Amino acid sequence: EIRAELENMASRLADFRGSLDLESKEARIAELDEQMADPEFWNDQQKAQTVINEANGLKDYVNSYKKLNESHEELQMTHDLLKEEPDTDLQLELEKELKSLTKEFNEFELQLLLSEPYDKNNAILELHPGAGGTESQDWGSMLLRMYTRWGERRGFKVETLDYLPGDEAGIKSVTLLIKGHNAYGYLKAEKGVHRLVRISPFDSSGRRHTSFVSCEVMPEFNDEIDIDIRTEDIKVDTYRASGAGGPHVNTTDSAVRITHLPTNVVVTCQTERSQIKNRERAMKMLKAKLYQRRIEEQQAELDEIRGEQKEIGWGSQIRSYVFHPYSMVKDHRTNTEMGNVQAVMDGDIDTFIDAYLRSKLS
RNA sequence: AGCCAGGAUGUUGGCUUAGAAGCAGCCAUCAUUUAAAGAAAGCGUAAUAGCUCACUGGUCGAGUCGGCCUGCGCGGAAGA
RNA sequence: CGGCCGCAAGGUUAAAACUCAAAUGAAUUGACGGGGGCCCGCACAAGCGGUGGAGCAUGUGGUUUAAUUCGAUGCAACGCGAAGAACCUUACCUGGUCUUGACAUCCACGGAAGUUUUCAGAGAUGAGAAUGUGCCUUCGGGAACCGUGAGACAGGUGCUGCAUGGCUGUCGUCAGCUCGUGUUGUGAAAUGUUGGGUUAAGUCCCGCAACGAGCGCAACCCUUAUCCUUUGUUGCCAGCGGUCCGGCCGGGAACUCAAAGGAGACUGCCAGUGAUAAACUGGAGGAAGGUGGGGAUGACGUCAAGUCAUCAUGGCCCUUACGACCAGGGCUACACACGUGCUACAAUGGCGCAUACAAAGAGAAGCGACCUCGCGAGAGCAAGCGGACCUCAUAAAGUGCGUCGUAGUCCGGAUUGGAGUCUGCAACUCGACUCCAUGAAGUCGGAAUCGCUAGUAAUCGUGGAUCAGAAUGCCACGGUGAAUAC
RNA sequence: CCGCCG
RNA sequence: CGGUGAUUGGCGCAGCCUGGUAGCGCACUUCGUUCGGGACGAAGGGGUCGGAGGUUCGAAUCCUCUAUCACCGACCA
Repeated sequence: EIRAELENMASRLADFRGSLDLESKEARIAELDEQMADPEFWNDQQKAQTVINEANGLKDYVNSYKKLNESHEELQMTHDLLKEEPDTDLQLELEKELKSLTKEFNEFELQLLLSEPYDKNNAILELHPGAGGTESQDWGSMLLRMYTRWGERRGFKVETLDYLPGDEAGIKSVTLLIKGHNAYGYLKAEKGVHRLVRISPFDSSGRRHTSFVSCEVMPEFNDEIDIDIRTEDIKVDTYRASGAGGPHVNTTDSAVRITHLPTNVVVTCQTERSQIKNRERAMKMLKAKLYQRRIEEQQAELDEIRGEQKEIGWGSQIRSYVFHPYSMVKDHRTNTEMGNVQAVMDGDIDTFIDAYLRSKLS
């Protein structure tokens, strides 16, 4: 009730003892605080202004881990005294002490694991059954079940934007929307195909069926926050339009060209018998491509997201779910494994996500 | 108004920091000597450092310096 | 593509790269056909009663959970393993504990073992405190266990039934499946096994490049239906005597019955049909007539079907833990879906009173008369019985009378409150039964679907296994008892 | 009469 | 720009015009059929009518603007 939280914090701190590699960090701090005593490195500011920032950025972790370790040990000795001298007055305060320590610890994890930009977003996850018939469809439905059982246990909202069933069994496609606070910061660990080795119940011979379901998971934006541009120079021009068959070429100028300093957007409106409505409709066709290029840059960023690490041969294959011969779930980037596959398929991929972020943080 | 001095205390404190010291900040934002001095108003320093300012004494030899109401002017004020 | 020809459609002549390791022909065996012939099976038809609607019981899927252990999961999983989960079982979860260990063998050491009582603890455990200290004798010394230490090991309901054995389902109790020798074909193969009849049957007869054989079919086995011989109890009472009229007692061995041993039924006989055949139809007789009824009996194989969780087992893997011990919980959760059942919706019925007729089985920490007490479940005292003797044990539908008079009603009996009984350390999660009270849905069930050919379906009760307690399931038993098959 | 697929 | 006519289930359309009274087909859900899938049956759910404000006891419906959508005209010099 108290000592189990200490015994689990002692395992959760070695996660960051390995995932930070603290001896390298204190060696870096030691080789900075020996050389920054001489004033020649802080003479010209253009190196020391980044050197003090890097020194503080490593100093943050090499104080925070030792602070969490000392606040672990001073409660460990206190609980050993409570299991040694039975102070029920100290056992009243130790529960609030453990509550405050867990409130600090999971907050610290949320600091250092999630420095990436699109971690606050809602992870639009998407499953494709890879290749084949009704076993790779069933594996897509099993992965759907595991991800919804993780999202609702996490308290997130699974919206299921798109869906497509399988013909006999399984699914053929699904596109979810996982409304959550740190949704993409957790579901970064799901990019890549999943491998399922089992015996197909849709078989008859009992062949071991190995199956591959691809999972592409993006962060969503739904931003749609763009109104005007006017803080730059909207270089406009009024000129006689390119036309015949009227009094425009004889008398007056109606056409409106608009030129922008952002990305050189130039728009012409020339065919409405009055210059003023050409300005108004040229403003409409200003926004009618400013929003379009906004979608182009959103799509161009997200295409880099969906093409970050899609070149490694077998390293794109993570998460082997062995069912039939020996029943183990293994991750092929972090090298961790859980032998109870049913608790994994019921949605306890939390360890496989924390090991992923703890590996990619180092 | 000038000119000459002084313009100092426990004192660098609890933090953002290898250190934030009267002036990148948020609190404490005061007790001493006096004729007076803000754990300081400004420049300046990575910060300290320097430099002035408030304020206070000496020469000086009398009117000064701001705010309101008004009269008349000034700039704003470039075309074939 | 180029040439020639053509009004055109196009014809004729005619490549290459690339690509694959085959494409193709004829024949053989199977399988398949919305090809053909013949034949069959509750297959359809002819009927009867259901399931799907309702409420509950049980199992499964999902969902939930700390865990809802594991397995089967078209037919051929889903009242299945489980012939019975409160603890145990239990394999699962949470917490507390142990490590050569709960269970084995070996080594060394100390003590007989054993019995009683207290403290702490949820208990496992640890601390104790007394009694005891048997038979050997090399009587330092052993058989017996206890306790400790060390390690070979032990342990695993951990994995793989797609490494296996054994056991099982299945097509299917369907009538097939093969072989030896011979002959035929270059060969795969074929023939036998096909054909005419016939049969429940590759059953039999006849023919025939086949001749034979084997596993199957049939019979041999159990049971049931009739009779006879023996024996006559704790079973029976036909004839006599008494009877308190109860086979109750003398008696009897008749009969029912009990069991052992035989007989009987084989198309045997008759007639007709049919190849002078097998057989088929009909009749006599007989208790039974055409394998009399029912069972057991499961061919070569099929499904890499099921089970490594009954056991055994090759190989992996854990080994101060995936092993071991305990307490509590869970296996019984509940937006929902399915399977299999029980109870109903009533008048061919409900209730009240009276009254008749069974079979089969179980029983010694067991079945438990009588009598008393209790409305009752039951309780007390307590016979008899290791059982043709005693007990379970009242069969109920049935019949006679009365009443209800078609209403959600004297139908239904779920759900819930209160009071209890018993089992077991213990009935909260979660037992069964009783009493009082309550009185839900339900008024005959959509598409769809199941079983059954005669003592069958339908309905009615009884008993057993498992089991301290805990069947609406399973396995057996008798009562009444059909409709229909053109 | 209608009877597609694996 | 105005003129003119529409926004009803997840989709395509009704209903509006006449003030009370939202349905059709597909699709979805469950059950059935099937070795399974489709097809086919049998049950069942489905929207508070673009938004806002008035008329009235009452508005999806009658007006009023605001948004969106499509058609028509935007002329002569």
